[PDB]
Amino acid sequence: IQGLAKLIADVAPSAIRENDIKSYFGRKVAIDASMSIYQFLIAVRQGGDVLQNEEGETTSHLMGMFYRTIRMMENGIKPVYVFDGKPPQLKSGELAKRSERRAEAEKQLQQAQAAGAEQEVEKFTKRLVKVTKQHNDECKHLLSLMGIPYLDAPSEAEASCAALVKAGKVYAAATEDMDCLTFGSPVLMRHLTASEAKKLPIQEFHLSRILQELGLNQEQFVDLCILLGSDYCESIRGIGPKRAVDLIQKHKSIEEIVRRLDPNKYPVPENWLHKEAHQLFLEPEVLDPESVELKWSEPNEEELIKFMCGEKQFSEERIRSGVKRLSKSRQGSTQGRLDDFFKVTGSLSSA
Amino acid sequence: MFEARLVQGSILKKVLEALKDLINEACWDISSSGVNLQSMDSSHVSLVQLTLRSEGFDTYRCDRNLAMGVNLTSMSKILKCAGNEDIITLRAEDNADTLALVFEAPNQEKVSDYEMKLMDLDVEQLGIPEQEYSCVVKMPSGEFARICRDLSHIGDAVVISCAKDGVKFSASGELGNGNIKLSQTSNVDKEEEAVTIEMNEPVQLTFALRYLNFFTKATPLSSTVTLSMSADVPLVVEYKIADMGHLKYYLAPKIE
Amino acid sequence: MFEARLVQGSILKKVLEALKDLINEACWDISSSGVNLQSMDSSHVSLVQLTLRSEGFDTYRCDRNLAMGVNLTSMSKILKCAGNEDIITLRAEDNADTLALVFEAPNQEKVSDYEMKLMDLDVEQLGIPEQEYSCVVKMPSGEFARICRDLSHIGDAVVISCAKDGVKFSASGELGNGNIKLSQTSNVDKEEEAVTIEMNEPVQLTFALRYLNFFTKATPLSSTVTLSMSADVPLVVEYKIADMGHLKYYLAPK
Amino acid sequence: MFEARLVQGSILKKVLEALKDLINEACWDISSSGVNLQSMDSSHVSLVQLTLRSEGFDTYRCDRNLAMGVNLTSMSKILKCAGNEDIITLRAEDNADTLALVFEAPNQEKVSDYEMKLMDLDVEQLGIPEQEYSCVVKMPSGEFARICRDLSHIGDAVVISCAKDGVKFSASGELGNGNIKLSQTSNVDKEEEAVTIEMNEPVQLTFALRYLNFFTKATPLSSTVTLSMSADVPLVVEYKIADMGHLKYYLAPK
DNA sequence: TAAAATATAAT
DNA sequence: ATTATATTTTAAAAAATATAAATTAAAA
DNA sequence: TTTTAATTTATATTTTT
Repeated sequence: IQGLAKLIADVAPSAIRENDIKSYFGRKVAIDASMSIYQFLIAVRQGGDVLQNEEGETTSHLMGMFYRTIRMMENGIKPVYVFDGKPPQLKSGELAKRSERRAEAEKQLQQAQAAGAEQEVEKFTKRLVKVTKQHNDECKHLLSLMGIPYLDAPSEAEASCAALVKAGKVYAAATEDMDCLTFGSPVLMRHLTASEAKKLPIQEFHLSRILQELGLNQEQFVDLCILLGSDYCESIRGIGPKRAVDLIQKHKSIEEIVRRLDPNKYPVPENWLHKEAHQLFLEPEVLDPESVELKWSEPNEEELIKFMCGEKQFSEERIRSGVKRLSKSRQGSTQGRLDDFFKVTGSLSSA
Repeated sequence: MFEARLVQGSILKKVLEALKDLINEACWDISSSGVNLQSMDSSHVSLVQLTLRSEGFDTYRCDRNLAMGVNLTSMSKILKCAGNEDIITLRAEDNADTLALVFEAPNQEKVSDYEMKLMDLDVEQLGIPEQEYSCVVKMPSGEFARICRDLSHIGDAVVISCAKDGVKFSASGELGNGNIKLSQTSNVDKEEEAVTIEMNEPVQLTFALRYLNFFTKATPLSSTVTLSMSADVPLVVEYKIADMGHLKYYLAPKIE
Repeated sequence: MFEARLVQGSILKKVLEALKDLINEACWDISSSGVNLQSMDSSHVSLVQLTLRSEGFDTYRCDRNLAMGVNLTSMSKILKCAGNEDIITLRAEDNADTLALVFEAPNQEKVSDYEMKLMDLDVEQLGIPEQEYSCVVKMPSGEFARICRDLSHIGDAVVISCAKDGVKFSASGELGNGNIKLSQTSNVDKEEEAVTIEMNEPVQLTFALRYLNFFTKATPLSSTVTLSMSADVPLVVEYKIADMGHLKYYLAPK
Repeated sequence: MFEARLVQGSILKKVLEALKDLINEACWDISSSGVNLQSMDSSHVSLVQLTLRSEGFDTYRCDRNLAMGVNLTSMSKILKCAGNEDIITLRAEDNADTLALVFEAPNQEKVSDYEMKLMDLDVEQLGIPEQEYSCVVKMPSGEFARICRDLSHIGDAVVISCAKDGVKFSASGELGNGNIKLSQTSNVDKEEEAVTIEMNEPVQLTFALRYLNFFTKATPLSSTVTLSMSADVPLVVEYKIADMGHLKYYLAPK
């Protein structure tokens, strides 16, 4: 969703909590896998190299989410890596549009390696990235040997993360985009990293506090994300985020705003798909949350040395110390939560 | 509408040295019956119940109920300006955007006015029942701070076991396991060394210990720590001020 | 040959702890009148004028007007070797380009002989015109140290408003607005409990606090500090060094 | 089966903050005579020989000559839990690899029982023979600690030269050079502020000063440092710990 | 997927 | 006549490592 | 109260291949 985080930071800053990584210690958090795979296949470049092994198989994402998942058990957060499956059809053009953007980057690659300027070669090696069933199957195999539960979504996995939060299984979704707040997840994580403790603090977004402090429900929040720029369908040209809140806070639904808004001032797009996008954001084709059970198992040692370091030709002391840290951090007492014991009998605002 | 002249800077200085790092912003609830703070940790595991009664403040008036939301790092850095014997006057007027901390020197020579800015804050309050506690140990406060500082080197958790032979703080980690055992000293029951164990049921609870280290920065406030705990209820670390109110610290146990 | 004995060597220890963070390299001017230092700091904001007269030295003997290019971090590290009761003897030969500091013990059992290399550096002596300052306050240096130390927690600007009734130190920042007021104390001009004010007209200036904390670092020299200010002149922070010399700090108002 | 209880265990505390920084992991060779640590540096330059005899252990009971390898960072972090006046009882098992430590308060209600993970490593025996040393000095501990700490600001090496008049520590570097001379005192006291020298032949020796800074962490143990040296042998820094044992620190001269 | 910069535009 | 807004365009990590820095508890 | 002396801690390098 284009600019929802800046909108919530400008309008209702009390719905964003700037929490630390180490403060949780035992919170079940679903993770969008593919965004983390893109982060670990963009940032882990040294430069012109891919950080792959000697045989050429790309393995930077495996070690990146290996160390990230290890530091999430070290900080206590138990992850659920939800993987992306078949996308919805309304995204199917737009992702294709995203792919031809990569094709344009492909075009700009013949001004990258032909001239010889290595900085543009790195800057478009970071932009020719694409997740693959090989990458997803390698990462699912890795999380099989960690014992971290992985879920292959039958739809867009942001909606499946919001379904796992909405079922009460996991507390929050670790997707950095603002799609999950529109999809229906109450609590959203952002910048859930490992080493950047204070450079990128954890931005916890509460959808209940958003809908309380904006006077909205889920229907007009979905409509709000349609007007201010949605990934699924096109938005109206004349309405940015400030006009989106100023015209959702005075008229509730999207039928009333598509009737009384004139085409001379703010013209609607000629192919309106706001009802189909509202149906795909309200009632997506998510997985059954109670059909799957989230169990965290102990990591298999020698299988993780055989897969993680055998054909990837990494070290052994570093990975073995990481698995030892995961086994030390997992085997322990889960920290209780104070909301379970004392009921919230009221709230106090500074007046 | 709110004026509160209190003759010693040590109480508010030690309160904000206690609360400068466990919690990072909080919303003080001020009525005519006293100044309360039921603040909730960002880690969602600790609660602070601070109460400074109106009879404790030696010149207290408050026209209406008023809640102010301050950043306690800023309030601690501004109460760090006051000395250990200064007279602190809290003032908050109509449309309270600033809170005035006035530090009067006891020699009547230096007056220090500080207009700390506030912010709009919404902190939820939790429900505390007046409940009977299974094991209540009264300890010297420096002793309990010493025990938490000792066991923090061992591991990240403490196992407090209460029984008729005494209390036992255990800690297991990479170094090993340490068991600090304390007997109820019935023969020596003075002001400082006053380990008294009220005993209803033998309990054994695992708490975190970084939050106990955050709790034991309240140790210059009083010389007595009242650790009150039931078999599954979060424990209370009460720093009973002989002048005014209490500083109760509620911490949830770790469940296997 | 420069020779300068000082029984109270903790005085020189406090001087080189005062001028450590301000001045990296200094040009000491040594004359028969005594020790002088007119040096401007590394960020080129505050001027420093140290003056140790020859009466306070128990044995002072110099011949020429020597210029000493001394790294003050090096002299601070070498003067950290002396104790609080050690006797410090500064010596410098004419042909040798080194400064030798000899620390005699108070019971005369630990003779220390340090030698420090002297670098070549530009003469920063530009002088200063003296002024008859309007607001001159003679107030305890512990209280000034406390005032600058706790107003540095708010911002980097102290507005001093000086008048006949009292002196106000204000500091507005991103987390509060401090206002410290000091009135005149009628306590027969004690060493640590006297805020005595002399006045021409009520005045108001604004100063930085990084350099005011750097001047706060000089507070073990004197129990009472004199702050002098007038209309758009540098502030004088003067520490009377045990009736031997004075260390004056000049701060350009912001 | 092994017991070693001593009423004041601040001795054992100050041993662990004496030698927690030189050695990462060392083998306590525990026999019926007592504890004889004999190991070397983590960089394998300086040797440490700790001897705690069983006379000052107030109840000592050992049956087998064990050799247990303690992590000294872990042992020092465990002994940071004890206060300066806790009765420390070391307990051990012939089967279990746990070193138990019981701290008892002077007000006997706070009983602390810390176990320790061990290690079965075997360092090689570098048994230095004892010879008739030529030069030996006996200084205050704070004096030698001050000398090492204030010559470490100058350079990495010190030249110790002892003669009939006294001892001289000479450091050099890009800060400059420094000579510290200590004469033999005329018997002011037995242990407090007294330097006594015994002499056979004049020799000057060059030592590293970082290892001497690590050696001077044993200065709160005893009030007397007994430096012992001769021509082309390691310096022996000896701490006679309360007439109970000795901590010997061997440094190979450069 | 995200944010900023800056020319452009209308309330 | 700033306010918005949609254009262009950048950006995505985490290990240890050594090293400089700001507390904090220890030690006067 | 005031300094030291450690004691983490927030920067900032470098390969992690």
